[PDB]
Amino acid sequence: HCRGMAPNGLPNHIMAPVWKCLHLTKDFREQKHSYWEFAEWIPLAWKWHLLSELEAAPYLPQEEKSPLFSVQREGLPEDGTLYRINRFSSITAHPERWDVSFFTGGPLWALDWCPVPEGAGASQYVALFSSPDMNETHPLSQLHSGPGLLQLWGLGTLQQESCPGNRAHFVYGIACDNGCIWDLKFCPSGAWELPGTPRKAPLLPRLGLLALACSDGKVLLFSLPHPEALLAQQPPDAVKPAIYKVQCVATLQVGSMQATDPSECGQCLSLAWMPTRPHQHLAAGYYNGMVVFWNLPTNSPLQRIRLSDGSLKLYPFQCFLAHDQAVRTLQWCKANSHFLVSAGSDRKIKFWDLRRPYEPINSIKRFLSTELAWLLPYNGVTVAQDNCYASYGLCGIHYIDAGYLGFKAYFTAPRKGTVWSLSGSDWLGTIAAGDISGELIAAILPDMALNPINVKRPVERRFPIYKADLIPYRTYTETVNHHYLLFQDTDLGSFHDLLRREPMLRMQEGEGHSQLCLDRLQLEAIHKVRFSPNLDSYGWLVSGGQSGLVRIHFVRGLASPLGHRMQLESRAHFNAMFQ
Amino acid sequence: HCRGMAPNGLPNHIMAPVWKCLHLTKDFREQKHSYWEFAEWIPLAWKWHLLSELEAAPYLPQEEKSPLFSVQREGLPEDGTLYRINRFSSITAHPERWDVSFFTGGPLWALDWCPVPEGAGASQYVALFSSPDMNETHPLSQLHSGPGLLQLWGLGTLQQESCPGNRAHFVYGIACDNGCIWDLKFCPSGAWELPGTPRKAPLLPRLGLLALACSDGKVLLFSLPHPEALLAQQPPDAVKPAIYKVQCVATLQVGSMQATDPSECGQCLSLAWMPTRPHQHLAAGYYNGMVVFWNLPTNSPLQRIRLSDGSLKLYPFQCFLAHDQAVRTLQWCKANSHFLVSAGSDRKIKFWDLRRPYEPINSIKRFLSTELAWLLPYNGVTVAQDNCYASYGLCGIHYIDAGYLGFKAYFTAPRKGTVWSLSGSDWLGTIAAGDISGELIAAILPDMALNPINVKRPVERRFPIYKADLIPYRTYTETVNHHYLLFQDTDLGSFHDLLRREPMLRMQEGEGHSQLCLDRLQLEAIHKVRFSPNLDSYGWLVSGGQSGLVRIHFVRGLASPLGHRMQLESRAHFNAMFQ
Repeated sequence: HCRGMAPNGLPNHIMAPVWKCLHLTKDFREQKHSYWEFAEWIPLAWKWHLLSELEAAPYLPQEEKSPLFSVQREGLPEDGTLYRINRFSSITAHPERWDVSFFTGGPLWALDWCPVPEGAGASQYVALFSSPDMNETHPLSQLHSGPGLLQLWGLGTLQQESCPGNRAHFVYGIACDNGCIWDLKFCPSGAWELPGTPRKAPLLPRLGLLALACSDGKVLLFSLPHPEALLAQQPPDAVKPAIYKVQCVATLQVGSMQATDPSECGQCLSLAWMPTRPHQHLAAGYYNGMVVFWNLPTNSPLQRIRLSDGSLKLYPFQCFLAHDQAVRTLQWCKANSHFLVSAGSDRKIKFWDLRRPYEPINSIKRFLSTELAWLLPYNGVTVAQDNCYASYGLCGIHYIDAGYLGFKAYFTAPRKGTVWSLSGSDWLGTIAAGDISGELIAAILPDMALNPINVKRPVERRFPIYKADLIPYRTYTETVNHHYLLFQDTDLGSFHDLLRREPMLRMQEGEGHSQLCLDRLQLEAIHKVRFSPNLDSYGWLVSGGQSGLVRIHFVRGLASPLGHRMQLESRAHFNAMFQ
Repeated sequence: HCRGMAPNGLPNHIMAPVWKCLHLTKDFREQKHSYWEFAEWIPLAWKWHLLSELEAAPYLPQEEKSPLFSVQREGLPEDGTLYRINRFSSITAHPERWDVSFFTGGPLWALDWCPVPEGAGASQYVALFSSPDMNETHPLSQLHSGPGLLQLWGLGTLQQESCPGNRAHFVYGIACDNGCIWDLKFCPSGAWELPGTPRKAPLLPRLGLLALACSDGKVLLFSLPHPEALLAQQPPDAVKPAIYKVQCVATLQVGSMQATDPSECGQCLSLAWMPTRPHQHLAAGYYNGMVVFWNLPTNSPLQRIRLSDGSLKLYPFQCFLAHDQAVRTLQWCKANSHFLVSAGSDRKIKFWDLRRPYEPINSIKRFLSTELAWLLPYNGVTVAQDNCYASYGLCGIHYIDAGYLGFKAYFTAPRKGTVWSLSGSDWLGTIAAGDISGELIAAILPDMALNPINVKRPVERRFPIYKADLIPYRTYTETVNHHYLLFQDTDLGSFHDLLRREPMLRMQEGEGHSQLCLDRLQLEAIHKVRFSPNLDSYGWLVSGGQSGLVRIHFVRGLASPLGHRMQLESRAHFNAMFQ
């Protein structure tokens, strides 16, 4: 037991699970991540054909300039100006709070951080996809296969010595000829190597491995080069946007050798890498309700064949019909990779045992669900939710035990709108969520080893990061000609007097009372949210949505002595090992 | 300097030499080993006549069953069952700690790993000799010439997936007429080829080249076939403990054409292969104190002649009287093969320059020296010692600079008993040592380019791998009838709490306090130790001695991210080279 106030102004019993999560994650990654995997799949610079503007012009997301926006920061003077920034361009970080906003030219629909290995102190990058058009929308049952652009954005190193005056740099983009990308998952560890690694001139040092869940119904696997390694090969007369057309390492698809009929699987809707070394398997959820596994190292002539360009086509080794409808989500269990969870548009969650796929461990019928988080330390899964079937006022975010403990679902955050995304930081045991109301919240989970019904009130464990509002000033032009975005950002510096601070009141006046908006584009809506997976920057969070603006925030109040020590202790071992 | 603790629980400054040694060895082997040598000396199956069990029995070691023993492991509740296993029987690997034990039928007196090319991932073997009798002992002055058996033991492949449930398999042995064997060395590189190599029916894919220091005063040079090719040639009805009468590739002896007088050199006592490409020279130490060199490719009719069976006889090209008494050890410099070091029963370590053999580079007088190790990165030599002349309590293991740096001898490990054998791992930068006291000790050397007196307490840099004891429930039978061997192993997985864990507190009574046994067989004495020279399995170690039991260990705490990184990069390159 513990009592009194933590240095950040939360009670110690609210912080104590967070500190426990650091040790469990540090211990886990030492055991079950690795520093190198897939040595065979390093980049080749001659496969990265830089496009001219004439060739690139079809792929660029079509809005050249952001909506007008403004930022108010809690406790600071009111800015009163309106900002508006070009596509592929960024405002500068606020000098004290280091929040950044950058514009991707289209509404964001996938987002993930590159996993830099532990304490390596590297430059930090987010990959993202923003749809070509702000108001185009895609029916699930149809394969789209249009043109679209994967974007990689560099954020600097995000050390305190770097964050004041930081900017997001669009380092390069990959032209994808495979339509919308619905999910991005980097290989969790073992894909990255040092940017100055000595390699023969074509073999650019590898930044990571990125899997793309395409609306074409297939998964593309790219190994990424470091940006400066490209420019060292690239001619210096290049276009300012560094747009590339790129060959896959592999295209993953569902089928068989000589399969005559293209599969009914439809769109690929979700991904998960195997969370443990050697990360050899990838799972994807399809529209037909299947979950499909490709064995990436597979030598076998039955799964692997090489296309005339040299990319691999991989067919799966295992499929099971997990759901009666689209498999909108997957999470793979970190603590034991024989277990998996999936949630589908049939509004069942199903936990799975991959050795015995004929029945789930536990099906729990629920409201329609949009994303799952399965944090390492906890037996259950947290669900983001669509309100369309909820009891009114009881929609929101729910933590659901996998069933052995049998606690009732912990109602961590009531929301009136739908929640489009979750991310759980293993370093924090926090969960953050993006809402169509344009509000971003974070919550600290109670220690789910102990019955959550003993929690006196969940409201003490959550705080808003920001809310977007529209200020007047059913399509994008009918909106942006008549409104600007206001971002209201909280003082994340500490949580003293939290329940009386005005933004925390403002959020509570949104809960239970706020109304769905249906007479405009819902430009405020936040689609994806991601805590940093990296121990360096572990307290950084990135989010964006229907505005196509992407914002980076630092949740300074969860920067803590144990984290800072663990960063430096890990820093020393890295520099003692890799130099 | 670097501060903090590595995740294995050793300080980073203690481990930083161990990590550095991987890079230095890799750069050396890229430049100075080779993929194929002695292309003419491919094994021919018709030279391998399989003995029946009736023919083999005179060559078989006379003990059909091991001494009784038990094995104990730090942190596992004690087993205490008394094992007793037949000649050529292996116990099964411990499912998690992967230690393996098997009985050779006699006391172990020679041992080396088969050198597997970097990245090959091959089956991993030890070739060994074990004396015909547990209690018989041979006078140095005499050419014993009694028959005995060279043994080849396959250890499986030591891949992570293969280590649980592994066993050591006696794949075959060679019936040797030329006396007992005092030393075994493989051709350090370029002998191995793929077991799947297509070759004509008389040829067999070559496992290695092996040279024997016979007590008959001559050196036997064998090319080993891969076992599968023998078993494909062998009739399947034959006895699977296959014992072959093998014709030598070459027989190496001191003399000249028409030299009627048999050489006074007596027994051969130590070998060194030329450590660098093309490995053309083999050096041997002799009882009369000479060091003798054969140029194995030699065409010259003055050095090479072919016997009627087609085996070679080679006379040397150069000799010198290095010592006043038997040359107990040779070590040949890897960094520059002009230099060689030797030790002898006259208890001087002499560093030689083989261009100028009349005067050693340096002669340092010491205690009676039993084996030397010369790790690639370090200028000096580490000496194992008999205690019979030592200043009391100062016996044990010393590292001795070749003299330019001029440091005092680094007293790396005090021992009461005589260290019978020593082995460095160039990959690890660490050394291990077998004692009549029955401990196996391993120790980490500092960066010997810097003054070792800066090491304030070397006890922080060593650990006991195991101790062998006799438990009472002058000859072998009168011993085993009243005692059994207890092997107690440390938890090699990490070095946390090391200086508090009971094996160190026990070992600190082995140092200094331990009263040496002299009144029985010394049945616990460890006569040989060998780290693996192979990048695959580089953290594995083999040991054995008067018990006739081999035991194998994996020093899990020293295998590291750089080891895994390096293994995979070498695996990718090797797979790109051989297909």
